[PDB]
Amino acid sequence: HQHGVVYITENKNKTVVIPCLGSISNLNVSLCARYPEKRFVPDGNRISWDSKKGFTIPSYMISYAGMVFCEAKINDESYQSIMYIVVVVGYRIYDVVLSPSHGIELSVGEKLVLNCTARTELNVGIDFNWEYPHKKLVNRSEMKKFLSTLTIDGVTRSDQGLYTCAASSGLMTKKNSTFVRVHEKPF
Amino acid sequence: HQHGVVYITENKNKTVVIPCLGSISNLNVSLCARYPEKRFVPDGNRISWDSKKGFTIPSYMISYAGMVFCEAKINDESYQSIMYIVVVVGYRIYDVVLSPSHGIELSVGEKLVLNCTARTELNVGIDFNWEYPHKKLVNRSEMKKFLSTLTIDGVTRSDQGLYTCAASSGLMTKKNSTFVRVHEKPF
Amino acid sequence: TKGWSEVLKGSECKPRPIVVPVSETHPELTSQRFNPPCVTLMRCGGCCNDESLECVPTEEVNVTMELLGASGSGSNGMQRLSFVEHKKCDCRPR
Amino acid sequence: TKGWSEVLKGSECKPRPIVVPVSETHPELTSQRFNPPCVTLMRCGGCCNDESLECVPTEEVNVTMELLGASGSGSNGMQRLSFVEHKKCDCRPR
Repeated sequence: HQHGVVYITENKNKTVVIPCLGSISNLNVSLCARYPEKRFVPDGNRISWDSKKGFTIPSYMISYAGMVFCEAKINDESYQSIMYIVVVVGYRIYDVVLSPSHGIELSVGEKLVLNCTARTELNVGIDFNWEYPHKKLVNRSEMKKFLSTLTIDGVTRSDQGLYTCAASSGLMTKKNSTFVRVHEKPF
Repeated sequence: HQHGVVYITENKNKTVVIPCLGSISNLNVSLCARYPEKRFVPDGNRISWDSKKGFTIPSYMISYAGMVFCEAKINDESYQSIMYIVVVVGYRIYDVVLSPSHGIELSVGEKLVLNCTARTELNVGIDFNWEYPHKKLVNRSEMKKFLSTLTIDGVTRSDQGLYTCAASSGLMTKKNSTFVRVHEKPF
Repeated sequence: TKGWSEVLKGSECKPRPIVVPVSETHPELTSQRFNPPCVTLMRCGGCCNDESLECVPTEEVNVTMELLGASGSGSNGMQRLSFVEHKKCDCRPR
Repeated sequence: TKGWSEVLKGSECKPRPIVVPVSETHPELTSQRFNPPCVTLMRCGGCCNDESLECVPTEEVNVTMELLGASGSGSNGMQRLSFVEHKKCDCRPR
């Protein structure tokens, strides 16, 4: 058959619900997780199941498992749901900053290397998007760090201008630019 | 049964001899090595066997193997020697030196930490032996490095004197000492 | 207590399975977040009697594995990724 | 091409065998030179879905192994050495 998805929030302890839907009000349902294998059960307090909502459980309890699935045994037969894949994801970007931060004076022929750095929570993925006037790009403690490097090898005088770097967590975005003036070789 | 030993010299390419002794002049003998498994054969040139000397082979050919053993098959039966354990060992000490190298003036109550460093070839084992006037010791690129650290926590004025460090490869030894003067707390 | 013949065998320079972060092998995919974040690959490993020697692949290959890449609060898709595995290892100089 | 259910299983935080230099575990024995210079030990390994989590032993043990220690151009003797092995692993926070 198929598989499903269940998203773990940036905030564990918050409850997640697996859409294991039923039809028998009193259905005694469990939830297996992997890997490694564990099985959970409602406790009335935090863990539950609802014919029309499904298995509800604190995301911190299954955050580790790549997959989970409801299960129930009635009569001589046990059946269980489709595999629900756990997706643990974050979206916060603390700050975007590049080096050099301040002003920049250069001259024709020189090389330039600008470093953009993302400071995010954990479980974060970052997409790097730049903005500027033959240019090469490359992408690579309770925090996560990301960095992109732009290089121009033999700058012309028309590389003078604003250089904005943008980092995206997927729902949050942050910029931080610098101006780059260029002149002719001195004397 | 038992096992034997065959020592690989500091100088590979030099030939080593495994004391697999025979009685049949024309005995066709081989040599298995592990791990991983390989089997060698005389080639008249470099690799040979002698009823009264045994298997001779360039140490660079078996340096990797933890063990080796002669082997021979006559009639319906093959027999082979006892396990000979390969021991790859070095003995050269380049230089012995400590930090600080120069003179040392201190005062009572102060702590002192002296670092002794051995620079040797590879496959070398080092034994550290000191010499000096409540003192703690601790032991730990085509070269090998070893270091010993002596610490006195609250030096008295009677810790003044010569401090010699000796490193031993097992057949070579090298010293390198420094004098440590101590005075009373200034003013 | 494991004997020496045991130990010796168990240490031989051969293809051992090892755990690698996908992030290490595929670092250019920053935007993505993988499930599982690490995979097991056969790589040369173990030691050589001579510490002038070194355990090195003599025969590599590429393998393909299925990985769930979720993209920062956007989408999620099964991704086939290529990894390098070591088929043969050997004790070589440095 | 290894499937995802395969991959996922193969990555689970569990006791994996790994190669360790004896020099790393027993660094105080400088004078000695061991054959083999490395040994295989079961240690926690693999990954957790949440990268706020961590794969850690929950049940260690000690094991004894036979090693040939040769001493710089002096003597050679079989040496029984104690190592730490991981019997149970688990995904825990940081």
